[PDB]
Amino acid sequence: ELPQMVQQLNSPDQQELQSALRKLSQIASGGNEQIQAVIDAGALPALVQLLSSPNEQILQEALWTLGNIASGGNEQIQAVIDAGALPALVQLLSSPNEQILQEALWTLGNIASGGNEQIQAVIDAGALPALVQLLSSPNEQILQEALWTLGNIASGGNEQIQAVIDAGALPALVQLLSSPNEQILQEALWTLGNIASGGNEQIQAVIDAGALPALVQLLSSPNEQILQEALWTLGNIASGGNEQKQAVKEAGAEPALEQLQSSPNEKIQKEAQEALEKIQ
Amino acid sequence: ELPQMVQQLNSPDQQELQSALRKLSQIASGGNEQIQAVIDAGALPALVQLLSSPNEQILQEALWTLGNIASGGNEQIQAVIDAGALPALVQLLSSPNEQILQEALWTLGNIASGGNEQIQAVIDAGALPALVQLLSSPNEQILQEALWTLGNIASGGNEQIQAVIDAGALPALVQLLSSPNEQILQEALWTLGNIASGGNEQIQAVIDAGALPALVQLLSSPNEQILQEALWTLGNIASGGNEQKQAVKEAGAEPALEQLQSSPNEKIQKEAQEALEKIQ
Amino acid sequence: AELPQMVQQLNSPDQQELQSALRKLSQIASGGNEQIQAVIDAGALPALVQLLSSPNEQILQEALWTLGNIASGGNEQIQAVIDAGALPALVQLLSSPNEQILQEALWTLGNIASGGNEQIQAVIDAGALPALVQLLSSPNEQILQEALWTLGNIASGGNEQIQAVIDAGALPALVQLLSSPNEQILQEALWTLGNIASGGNEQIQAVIDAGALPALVQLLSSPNEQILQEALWTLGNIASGGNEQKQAVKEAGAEPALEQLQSSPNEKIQKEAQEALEKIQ
Amino acid sequence: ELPQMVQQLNSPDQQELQSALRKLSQIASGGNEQIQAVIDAGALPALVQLLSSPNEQILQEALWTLGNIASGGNEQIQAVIDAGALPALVQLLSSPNEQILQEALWTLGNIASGGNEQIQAVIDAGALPALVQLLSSPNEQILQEALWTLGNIASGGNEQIQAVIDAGALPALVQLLSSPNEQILQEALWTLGNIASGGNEQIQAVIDAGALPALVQLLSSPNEQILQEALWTLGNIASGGNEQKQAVKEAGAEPALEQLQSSPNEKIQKEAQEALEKIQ
Ligand SMILES: [Ca+2]
Ligand SMILES: [Ca+2]
Ligand SMILES: [Ca+2]
Ligand SMILES: [Ca+2]
Ligand SMILES: [Ca+2]
Ligand SMILES: [Ca+2]
Ligand SMILES: [Ca+2]
Ligand SMILES: [Ca+2]
Ligand SMILES: [Ca+2]
Ligand SMILES: [Ca+2]
Repeated sequence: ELPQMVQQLNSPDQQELQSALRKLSQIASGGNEQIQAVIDAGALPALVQLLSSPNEQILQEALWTLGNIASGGNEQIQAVIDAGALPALVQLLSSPNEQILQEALWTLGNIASGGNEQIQAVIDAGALPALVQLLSSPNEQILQEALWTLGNIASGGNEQIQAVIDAGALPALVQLLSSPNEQILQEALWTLGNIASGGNEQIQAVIDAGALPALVQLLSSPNEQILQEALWTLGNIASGGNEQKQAVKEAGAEPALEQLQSSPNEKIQKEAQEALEKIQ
Repeated sequence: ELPQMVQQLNSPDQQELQSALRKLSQIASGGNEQIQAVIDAGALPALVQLLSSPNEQILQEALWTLGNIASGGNEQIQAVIDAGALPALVQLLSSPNEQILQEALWTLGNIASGGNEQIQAVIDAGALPALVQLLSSPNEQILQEALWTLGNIASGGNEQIQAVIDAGALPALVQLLSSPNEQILQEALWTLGNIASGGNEQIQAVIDAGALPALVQLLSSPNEQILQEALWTLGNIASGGNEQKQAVKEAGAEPALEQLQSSPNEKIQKEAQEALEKIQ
Repeated sequence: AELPQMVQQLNSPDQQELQSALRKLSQIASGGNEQIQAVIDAGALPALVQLLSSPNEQILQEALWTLGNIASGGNEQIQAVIDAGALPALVQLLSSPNEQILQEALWTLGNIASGGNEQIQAVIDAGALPALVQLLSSPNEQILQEALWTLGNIASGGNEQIQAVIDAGALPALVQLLSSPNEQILQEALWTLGNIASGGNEQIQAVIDAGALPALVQLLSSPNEQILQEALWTLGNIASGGNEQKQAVKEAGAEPALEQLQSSPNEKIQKEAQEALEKIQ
Repeated sequence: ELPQMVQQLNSPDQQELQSALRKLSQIASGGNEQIQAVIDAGALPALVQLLSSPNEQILQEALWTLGNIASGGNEQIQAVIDAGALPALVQLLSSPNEQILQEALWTLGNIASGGNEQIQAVIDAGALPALVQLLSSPNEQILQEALWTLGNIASGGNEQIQAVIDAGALPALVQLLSSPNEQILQEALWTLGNIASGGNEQIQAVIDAGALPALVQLLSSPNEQILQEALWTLGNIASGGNEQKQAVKEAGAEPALEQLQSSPNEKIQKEAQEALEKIQ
C-alpha cells in the first residue's frame, strides 16, 4: 500500500503530494519497524530531493520526516546519510527561515547521536563551521539547538571531539559560561563537558581556552543542576589524562616505544626516547 | 583510538607513524599538570566545603573530583591534604550510604598511595579505626576498597606499618586468608606482604597473629597468582631475624617450598629458592 | 508501532483480538482531559503561575510547556489556567527578547485561545492583541506563524471577538501576508482572514476596505490546490454577505476567475466555486 | 592473534584462562572496532559460561568484559543477547556478592539502553521482578543502579512501559519521591518521568499510584534539577492523553470504528459507537 504514497511525491498535485507527505511523515513517527517500512519503499531519495522545494510547506514536511527517520536506529540514520541528506542539510543551515533552520539543526542533531561513523559523516559533510558560526546567534532557540547538536558530536571518539575543537568552538563555549540564561549556560556546560571527557590533548585545549576560572566560579551556583555539570566537567579535567596514560600503558605502549628506541630516523628516535622517559 | 595508535607505532606509513608518536608522547606526559591547573584555578576550597554537603548527588561528584585530583603525584595529593579534606573524608567512613562510603574510601586510598608524609596525614586524621571495622563488612565492594586503602598505608615506613598493626588490623587480615573469594584473598595477602616488609617488631606481630599456618597452606594453592603473593609474603618474613626464621621453620614451610623449584613460572622458582636458602 | 497494529485488529477475524484492541482504543479515545483535571485538582496551577516570573529560563520554559499542555484540554481546563492568573504573565512574555520563551508563550496563548468565547475574550481583555499584531511583521517565521495561529483562533470566535481583532489593526498586516512567497504563512493568513470573513456584514466589509479582494482574486489562478482552496473559502465567506459586499467582489473581477474553476480536476473546488458564483447574480 | 585466546577461555589450565581472559578484556575495552574482533572470534559463548565460575577474579572479569561490549551499538548488545547472557545476568541479581550484583545490574542497564526489542529481551528474561525487589535495597549503590536500569526499560515503547507498571514498580517510585537523598530521588523521578511519557494507560497508572501530590510538592523544591524533573513529568502527564488521541485519529481509527457499527454483536457496536462519539 506504501510505494503508492511514494510515487505520489512526484505528483503534479500539492494536495496529493502533501497527502502523501503528511501520511509518510506520521508513519515515520511510529518507531523502527515503521521507519524501515518507509525506508524499504524507497522514500529517502524523494524526501532528499524535496529539500530543494520552493514550497515551504513541502519543504518543512520533508525535513520533519527526515528528522524522524533519523531518530531511530543507527542503521536507519545510515540510510538517511546514504540517501545524500547531509549536503542538503548543511546548506539549509543558511536559511533566513528560522523555522527551516531549526528543523535542519534538529535533523543534524539526531543524525549526530548515531555511532561515531554517522558523527564522522556529519563532520565530513562540512557541518562544524556553520554550527560554530551559529554559536553567535542572538536567537536563543537556534543557539540552543546548535549547542545541542555540537554536544552530540562532542560525544563521539577523541578525533570527533578534536574536530569540534579544531573548528574553533571553545572560545564561544567559554563565554557562554557567563551567560545569565541558565538554559543556554547548561547546554554549553553540557557540550563543554563532552569535550573535557576526551583525552589529554582535548582536556588541554579546554584549559588553554580559559574554562577553569569560569568553572570554578560555577561551583558557587545555588543552582544544583549547573553546579553538578561544572563539578562533572572539572572531574573529567582532573581524571582524563592519567586515565588515558594508564590505558595506553595497557594497550601495548611500553613495548611499541622500546622497538622505536632504535629507529633509523633520528627525529623519531629522540621523540621515542623522550616518550618512553614519560611512560617511565 | 588507542589500539589503533599503538599499532601505528609500527606502521610503515611514515606520516602515520610520526603523528601517532606525537599523540602518544603527549598522552605519556600524563594528567598531573592538568590536575595542577585545576588546583591553581582555585577549585580546592569549594570541593572541600562540598564534602559537608547534605546533597548526596553533589557530594558524590565532589568526592569523585577530589579522588581524581588525588590520583596525581605527591604534590597534588599534598594539596588535597593542605586543603583540609581529611577530617570530612574520615567522617564519611561512618556513612551508611554505600555509594558515598565507597567514593570516600577510594579517595582516601589515592591519598594513601603517595609518599609517607601523605600516608602519615591519613593515619593522623584517624582513618584507621574505621578502616579496620570495615574489614568485617559483609559488603565485598566496601571490604575491598578498605583493604586497598589499608594496603597503601601499609606500604609506607615502619611507623606507618606500626600504626596499622596498633589499630588491630592483623586478626582481620588473617581471618581473610580463609576467604573463598580470590579477589579479597589476594589483596589481604598483598597487605600482609607490605606489613611483613617492615622491620622486626613488624615481622613479629604478623607471626604473633597466626599468619603462618594460613600462609604456608596457601603455597599448595593451584592458583599461580595467589601463590605468588603468599610466597612473596613468606619471603618478606624469611628476610627477618633468627627467631623469625625459626618461626617459619616451625610452621612446616620446607615441604611446600621444595616442589616450587620445578615451576615453569620463572619468578616463583627464584623466590621459592630464596626462602629455603634463608631458613638455612 | 502499537497504534497502527491496534487499528488493524479492529478489522481482524478474531473476536478476542478485536475485543481487547477495541477496549484500548476506547480508553485512548477518551483522551487526556481528566488526566489534565487531576493535575489541576492536585494543586499545580498556582506553582506553575508563580514560576512564570522566574529569572531561570530553563524552569520558566518547562513551566510554560506544562501550562500550554494543561491549556490544550477542554474549556474547563483552559478556564482554570485563566482563573489561576496566567494571562498577565503570558502577555508580559510577548515582549521577551528570548525567542524560545516567546514561542512557548505564544503557543500557550494559542491553546487558551482555542477555547470557547469566554476563553478568547479573556485573552483579548488581557491586552494580547496589539503585541500579536506587531508580531505579524516579525522577520522570524517561527514567531510569525505562532502569532498568526493564535490570532486565527481568536478570530474564530464571535463577532465581538472578530471585531476586537479588526479594531487592533490586524487586517493591513494580514492582507500584506497575502503577498508572501511562503506557502505556510500564506495559508495561515488566508485561514485567519477566512475566519474574520465569517462574522457579520460589517466585519466582512472591513476585510474589503482593507484591500483583501485583489489578492484573493489572483490567488484563484494559483497552481497550488491547497492555497487555492483557502482562497476560495475566504472569498466564499465574503460572498455570503449583504448586497454591498456581493457588489465589491463583482467589481474586483471575481466572476471570470470563478468560471475558470468549474472545469477543475479537484473535488471540494467546483462545488464551492459554484456556490460562490451563485451568490452573485 | 585472538582465535586461541577463545579456546583457552575453555582450557582447564587456570593460569592461561586468566591471561586469555585479561587480554580479551583489555582489547575489548577500547573502541567498537575491537569489540567486533572479540565478537566474530566467538568469545561471547565462553564468556557467558565463565559467569558460572567459582573464581571471583574470573567471574568478575568475564562480567566486566560483557559489560564493556554491551556498551557498544545495538547489534553489539544484540550479540551479547544472542550469546545467551541474559538468564545468567538475571540469576546474578541473587548474588550475595555486592560487586558481582552491581556489575550484573550495570551490564543489564546497558543492554536495556538499546532499541525496543533489546529492552524486550531483557523483560522476557524476567529481569523486572528482580529489579522491582531491588527497589527496597538499603544499599543506595544497588538501589540507584536498579532505578537506572528500570529507567532504561521505561524508555522503550508503551508495551515496555506497561511491563514496568505490571511488574509493580510504581509504589516504590512514588515513595522515593519523598527521599531526602537527592541522587536516589532524581533517579526515581527520571524513571517515573519515562513511564509518564507513555500512553493514556501508562499516565493513568502513574496518577492512580498517587504520584501527583508528591510531584506537586516537588514544585517547591529549591533544587532546580529536581524541580525541572517534576515540571517535566507533570508536563507529560498533561499531554500524553490528548496527543495519543490525535495519534490514533491519524492512524485511521475513524474508518475502523464506523466499520464496527456493522458488527453482529451489540457490545461491539455500542463500544465502537461510544468510541467514535468520544473521539471529538
Ligand atoms: Ca498543481
Ligand atoms: Ca515558497
Ligand atoms: Ca534573542
Ligand atoms: Ca537551588
Ligand atoms: Ca555480601
Ligand atoms: Ca536567568
Ligand atoms: Ca527569517
Ligand atoms: Ca572462589
Ligand atoms: Ca545503606
Ligand atoms: Ca540529602
